[PDB]
Amino acid sequence: EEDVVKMSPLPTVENQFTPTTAWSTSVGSGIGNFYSNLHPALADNVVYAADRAGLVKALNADDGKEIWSVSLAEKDGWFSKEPALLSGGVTVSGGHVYIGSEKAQVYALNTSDGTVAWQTKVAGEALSRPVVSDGLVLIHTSNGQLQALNEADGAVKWTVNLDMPSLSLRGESAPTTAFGAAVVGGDNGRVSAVLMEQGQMIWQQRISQATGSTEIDRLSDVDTTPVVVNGVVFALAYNGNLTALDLRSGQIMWKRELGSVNDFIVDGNRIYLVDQNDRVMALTIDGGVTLWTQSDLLHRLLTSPVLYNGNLVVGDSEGYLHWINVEDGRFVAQQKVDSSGFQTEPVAADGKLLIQAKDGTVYSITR
Amino acid sequence: VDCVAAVVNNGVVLESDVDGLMQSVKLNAQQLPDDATLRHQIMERLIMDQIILQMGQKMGVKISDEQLDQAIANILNYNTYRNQIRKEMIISEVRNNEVRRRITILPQEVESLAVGNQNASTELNLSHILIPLPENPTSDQVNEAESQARAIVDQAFGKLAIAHSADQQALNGGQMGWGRIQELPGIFAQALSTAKKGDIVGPIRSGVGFHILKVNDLDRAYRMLMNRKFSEEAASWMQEQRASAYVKILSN
Amino acid sequence: KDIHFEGLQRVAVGAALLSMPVRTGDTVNDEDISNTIRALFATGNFEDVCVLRDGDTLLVQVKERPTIASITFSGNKSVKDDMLKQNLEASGVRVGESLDRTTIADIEKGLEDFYYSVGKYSASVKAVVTPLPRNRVDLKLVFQEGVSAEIQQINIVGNHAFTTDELISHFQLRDEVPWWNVVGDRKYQKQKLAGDLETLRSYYLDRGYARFNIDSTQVSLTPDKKGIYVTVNITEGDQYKLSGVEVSGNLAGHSAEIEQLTKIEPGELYNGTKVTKMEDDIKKLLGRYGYAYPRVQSMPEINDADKTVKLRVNVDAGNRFYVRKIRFEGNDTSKDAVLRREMRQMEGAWLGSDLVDQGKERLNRLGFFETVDTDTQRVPGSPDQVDVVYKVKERNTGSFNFGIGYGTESGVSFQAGVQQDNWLGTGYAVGINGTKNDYQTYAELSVTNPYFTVDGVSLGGRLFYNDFQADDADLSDYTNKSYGTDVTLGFPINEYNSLRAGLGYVHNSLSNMQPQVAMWRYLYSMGEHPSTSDQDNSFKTDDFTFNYGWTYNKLDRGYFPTDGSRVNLTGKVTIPGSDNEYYKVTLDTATYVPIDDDHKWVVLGRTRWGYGDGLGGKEMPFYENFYAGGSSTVRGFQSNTIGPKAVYFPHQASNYDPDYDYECATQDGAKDLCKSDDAVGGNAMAVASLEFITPTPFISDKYANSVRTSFFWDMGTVWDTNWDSSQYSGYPDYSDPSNIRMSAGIALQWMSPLGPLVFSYAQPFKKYDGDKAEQFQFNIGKT
Amino acid sequence: EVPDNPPNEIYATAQQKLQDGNWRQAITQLEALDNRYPFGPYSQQVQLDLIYAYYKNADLPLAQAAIDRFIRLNPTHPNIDYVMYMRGLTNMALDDSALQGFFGVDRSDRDPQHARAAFSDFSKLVRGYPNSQYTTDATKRLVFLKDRLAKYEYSVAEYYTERGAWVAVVNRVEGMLRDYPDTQATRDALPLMENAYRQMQMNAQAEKVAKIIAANS
Amino acid sequence: KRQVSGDEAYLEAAPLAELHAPAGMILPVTSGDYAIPVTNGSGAVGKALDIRPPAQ
Amino acid sequence: WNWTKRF
Amino acid sequence: YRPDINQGNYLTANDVSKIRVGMTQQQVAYALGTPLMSDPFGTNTWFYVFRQQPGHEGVTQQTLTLTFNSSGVLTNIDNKPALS
Ligand SMILES: [Mg+2]
Repeated sequence: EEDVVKMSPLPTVENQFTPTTAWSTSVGSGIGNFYSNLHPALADNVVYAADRAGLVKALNADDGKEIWSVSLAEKDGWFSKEPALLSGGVTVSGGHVYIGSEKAQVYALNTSDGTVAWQTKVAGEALSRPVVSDGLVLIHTSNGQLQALNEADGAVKWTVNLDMPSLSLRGESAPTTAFGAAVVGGDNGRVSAVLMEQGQMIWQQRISQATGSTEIDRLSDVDTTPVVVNGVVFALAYNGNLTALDLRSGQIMWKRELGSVNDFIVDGNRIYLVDQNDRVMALTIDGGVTLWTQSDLLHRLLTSPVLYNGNLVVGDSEGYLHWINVEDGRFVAQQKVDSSGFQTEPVAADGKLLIQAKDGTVYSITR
Repeated sequence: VDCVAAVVNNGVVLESDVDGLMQSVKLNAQQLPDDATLRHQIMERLIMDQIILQMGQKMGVKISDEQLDQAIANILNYNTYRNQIRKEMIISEVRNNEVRRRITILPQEVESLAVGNQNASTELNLSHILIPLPENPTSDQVNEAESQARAIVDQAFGKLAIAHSADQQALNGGQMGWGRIQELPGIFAQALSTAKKGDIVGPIRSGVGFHILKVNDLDRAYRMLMNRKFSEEAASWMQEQRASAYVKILSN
Repeated sequence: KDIHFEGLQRVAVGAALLSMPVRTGDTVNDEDISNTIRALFATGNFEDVCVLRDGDTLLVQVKERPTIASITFSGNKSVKDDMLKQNLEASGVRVGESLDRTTIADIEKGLEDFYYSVGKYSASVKAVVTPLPRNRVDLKLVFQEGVSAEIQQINIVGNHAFTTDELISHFQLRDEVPWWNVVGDRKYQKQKLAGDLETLRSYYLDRGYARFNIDSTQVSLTPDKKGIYVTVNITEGDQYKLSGVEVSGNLAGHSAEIEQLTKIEPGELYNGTKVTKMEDDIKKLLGRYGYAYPRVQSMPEINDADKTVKLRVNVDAGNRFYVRKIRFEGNDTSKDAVLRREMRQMEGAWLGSDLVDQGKERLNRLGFFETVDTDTQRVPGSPDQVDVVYKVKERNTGSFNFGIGYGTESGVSFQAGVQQDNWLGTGYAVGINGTKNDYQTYAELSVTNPYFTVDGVSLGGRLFYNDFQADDADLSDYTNKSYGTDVTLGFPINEYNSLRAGLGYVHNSLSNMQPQVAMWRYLYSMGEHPSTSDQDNSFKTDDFTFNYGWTYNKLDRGYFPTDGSRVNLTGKVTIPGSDNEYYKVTLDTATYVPIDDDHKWVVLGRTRWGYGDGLGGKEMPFYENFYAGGSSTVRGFQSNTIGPKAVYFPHQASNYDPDYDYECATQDGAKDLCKSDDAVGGNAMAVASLEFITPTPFISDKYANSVRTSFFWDMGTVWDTNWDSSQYSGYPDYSDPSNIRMSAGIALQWMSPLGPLVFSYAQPFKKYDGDKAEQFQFNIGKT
Repeated sequence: EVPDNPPNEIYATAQQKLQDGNWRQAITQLEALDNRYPFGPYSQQVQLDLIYAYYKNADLPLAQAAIDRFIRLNPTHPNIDYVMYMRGLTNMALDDSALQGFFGVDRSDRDPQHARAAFSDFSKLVRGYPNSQYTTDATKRLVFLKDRLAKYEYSVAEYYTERGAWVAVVNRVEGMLRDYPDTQATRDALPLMENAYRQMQMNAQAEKVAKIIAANS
Repeated sequence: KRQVSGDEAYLEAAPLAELHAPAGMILPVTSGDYAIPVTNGSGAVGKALDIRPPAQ
Repeated sequence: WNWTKRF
Repeated sequence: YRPDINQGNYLTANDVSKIRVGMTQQQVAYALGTPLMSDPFGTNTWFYVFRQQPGHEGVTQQTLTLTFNSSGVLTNIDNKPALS
């Protein structure tokens, strides 16, 4: 069995610089082939990486030395082992490390030592990023419930049920917060904004042109984190439309025939995204006019793009990091980073580009 | 004496119509380049018109005659002229019908009430050259497209607006008439910020292609923004229909 | 003036004439010819046309659309070619008409559609249009089917009581399939998911969770459409009790017996299996009373306060239906009697749903049919008469088996054969089989009629030829070439039981016999007095044996049993008029007692008894002696090493070589009897084995049940009651059963892709002289 | 493999193969001609040749499909009697589908639904076309099919006598006397019904069956 | 598998003779859905009939 | 290993 | 050994008591159901046979003969509770 197309040949380009790994720190079995949103974070100078087995390491961002390490797995005797199944990406905002798990448990650990500050059972697999906002931790469970939990107490403040299709795509849209309004992408194509206090429905708008095929192929999931810029919410469904909508009313500002489940950057007057066909597209914000398109990485299983030193960075399921130019989209640089591959999104914070591979070995890149 | 240039969908573009419209633009023209490039551009334009015609002559109804007569009287073989005007006013109507559904206009900040917006100072007479690109112009399309665009901007305009353009105004020369600041695509706004009498604007990266502008002359905002969104969306959707069609070139 | 076409090779000329307004004797100008060509392409008759300039009148060139003459499919590994040819047919383009290039992409997406439906969410297709003269083209679609969408993980949410691995172990959908284990496939199906949801519900209702509910079932695709994640978001309740059971509805006067079925002890955990068994018991009771469709709805009234369950068993005994006639459809090979003798529901009797289900299950157990469906059609013009029509899909019943295995007991076992289990559709099973061990070469030809009597008595004959090399079996060297026939009647006296009784003639040819005390004692007692020299001896016997047997099989599971007992008492006594005059009784037993409700911990009591002696004036043949040791009898010992040891006489071997000693050869320097360590077996054996089966310690619980770990302790002693302890006093008394060898060890069993692998490491802590203590025993796929 | 030759030569070659006795080439040529030129000249003769070749090549299911296509496409045809007779022949060939060889098994107690279909087809043919050239051949085949169906019901009755299902035996022989009153199998099954009545101690009907046997022995 | 059915060599079936109802009783009604019509013709049987499809 | 093939 | 051999109608032993002379065929056919065996030779002589042969227990048969007339009205009830 061979894929639909031979995975796009490695685009040979002359790198304008020498991309190197500043430091490498392995994490045991690193989530693995399993699809997850689990990616490192960075609060001030500490990289908080996690693992599917339940191993969470806080490392020094400058040199990759273990500040501390904790195991969240709950073994029972010597008959069965229970890995924590961490899937929610690490989010560290208020001095706590928030990690979701597929056991419907969200853990807040202390950045000081790694002890479990609290742990709360939620509706389903916390596949989304446990975003932190307004003293609340918002997660989007795989069951379809958007749950907001107390930042310190840990008890669920509220839970809002979202419609779930018969079939969906792995992963849930991490909430985005703006002006006390939380915007999430339901798996049925409905982008939904609710309040940040008890979560009553502000509005819900369908953004997916899908369901026309009437099959199990045109899944209309919105698995990307919406981005709020200038009071406009940009969302990107799967097999749907890249839609800019009014935050207050929910009416569509504009729409493009683009579908993806990868997070996109919205900065200045530009939106950079990776298509469902792993096609790197940059569009305008005013009307969504596609400024440029890169199909040389077609069907290469790219990760969510990030902006590092004014240069887009994209992974792939081969351990290759492609530095794509911001302006014309031409491949500025290309680095062979790992052999297992890249699935989770990188993070570009504090001048550091951090990325986990499919074996979890955390790498810091310098441009 | 009447061959076929190409087949598109179930329709076919002939050689009689290609040569007839070439003679029409010849009589209209302005100076024009070598007739071979005009041949290729004319078959390209007729393929462009026929593919969108298939979208509308099987679904959309047909224009009336007396409103057509009023339009032509307001502004050779009479039968052929009436055939061409019936050929074009229906395609403009169906293009508008599709583009209106591909565009949304809110009474909110989409209306851009906050009417002055960016300064809208004076109407501008500007010309447009477009370099068509495939929905996936990566591999080498953009690379050669860049080379052609640099050659065009270095050379400049009467030749090139017909040579390798893609909009319906390719044969006319990209003329847009009077145009205000907000009645232009968003990519063109920054070029307009650097625009000047007789200035040549370099190619602008876009999914539609590379756009070259040259300024020739130096509820109200609803029509301005509608014009700019219509330009962007029509330019996009023409490329989408070009990619989503079966076109073959017949050397014969 | 006059149109002259040049094409129209395939399309009729009249179609072009009617599709082209300008014709012979018509006005000619550019506008008209343009209109005619536009209307000609309007119908799509011709792919390309042209008008060629000619001084004489008008000329027309025509190129019709290239007709497809054949459809070629390549690379469609996951689906049959004509399945996609039906897709091409349904689109509207097929062989016999033209090919449309526009329709090609629709074809491509159509093939994507059924690859999506079958489970290949990524399967690209490329069209290849090979030209052919006379305006023809052959499509050669290159299929490139991506990686199949396998289940990456099955997750359960809210299963605080039971681990996810334990619940998924019973699922037929598998997220982990180890290379060394056969636990299924990772392919995902809707029906499989529904069946596993029902399995999860059954598992939770069997543990007392009456309030268990599956809140939702999320099926998600990895964005690459290669991995499938199943999240069964459940809400388990508490471990409820069973306070009482009540029955209602029209019990039709059998209220007393139905209540007699519904005894429960209070304070016992709710069990969905027990509830369903009670419902089926009431159904069977009413069906035995003549009710065809005894509807039974056992609704639970759940007291959350006291956390108890009260079962309201509403019973509605429907009208009595009678089977006018039982009809069999699709039995083109098997005759009607073969299918009808497996029916428990009888034509002309009152219809019984349980009886019909039993008949369908028996037909499925025959193995002659791919699938067996039952339809209880209503007889027209009769309110309570039905026809129980059975639709069977006949199988290619004949098959040839090709097994290869390895083990310490028998070395390399090459098994082969061919058997037609439905010979001429008469129900007879004919079959030739063959086995080649390191020491035994068996060739069998068995023909059996499963129903020699309508009651179910089978009659089977068997022509067998066994070449047994005793030296290779870790015994005293002798080659026994036996051949004969058996005719055995099997009596199914009761279910879980089967007697058998038959007559068998066997001719044994013994050669290369090692001179030894036991074999020579037998030969002397058989009336022959040949010399102790001449290693290559020869003996021939023709012996007729009445064989009897009784097999009690209550094992709930055929593979890896957890509860029940399997006893096999097989005796063989020589009828008068045979060269040998002896009887030999053997008794196997394997009882499985589950000591836990989950049946993970099992106690296995395995016994292996045997006693045989002559009937006066004769002794038991030395080749019929029992053996112990090796795998499956006494682990930790060498194959057939437990028992009396051969006492070789001073004799001259056929071949001699220094430093080999040739088992006490005269050339080596032997003049007196010697104690040899090569075992010969004994006329009696007694073996017992206590085997504590535990869940595999270090393994994922998803396939823990697929690997049986056991701690075994085997006692076993083989003795020869005819041993002459008087004139053989220096040697150990081989007629002493008190020398009970014992071994203790650990064992692993699992169905690897190489067959059933059984490994074991055992230390014999109480072994005697001459017992080869083979610590490690194993057997790779004996099947 | 058949080249795309004009229909006349391909049809002539297929016919020559048909009298030559070599079938598979004839089927291939006929199906190639039919597929290349659907509903062309003398297409009905091509369909008849295809049906005959499929029947003679032991390819019964495709013969049935082709016959159904012909009968639904030509409800009023000059050679409709021929195609119904071919359908009956195909059904009868499905009846005697021995897995290995046609031996003393006689296939009487095998699946009779193909025999029932063949009997219905030939009955329709003879009732609708009593003057066709296949009329008396179809009548003889109906006689044989009636004998075979009654033999199947007799085998069922014999098995039920062995089992002791005397009610089933009585019902089966009553079904014989109704549907198949003039068959040797019915004459053989009458003693079975008498035995079933006697074993049930209903001598009031056993005597009637004995009288019937005596009057017809 | 069905080649021998090309020549089934039938016609050995005994002629169908209706049973006679003895005095005092009548045989059950035939309901002749399996009845043989009296239709007859030349129709040379025993492979003498040409099953070759008649071209028109 | 054990192989069996349905012919 | 041999399985359960059930044959004929299941006489409840209480439905048969409800049968009295003068009832039409419809009423009895409602009370006990259509008999498995009729009299195909003679008149409407319905035979309701409740026959049971268990697994080596001994065959027990209850015969119930209902002799009607041409008119369709019951005339005679020949009940044999056991196999003679
Ligand atoms: Mg999702």
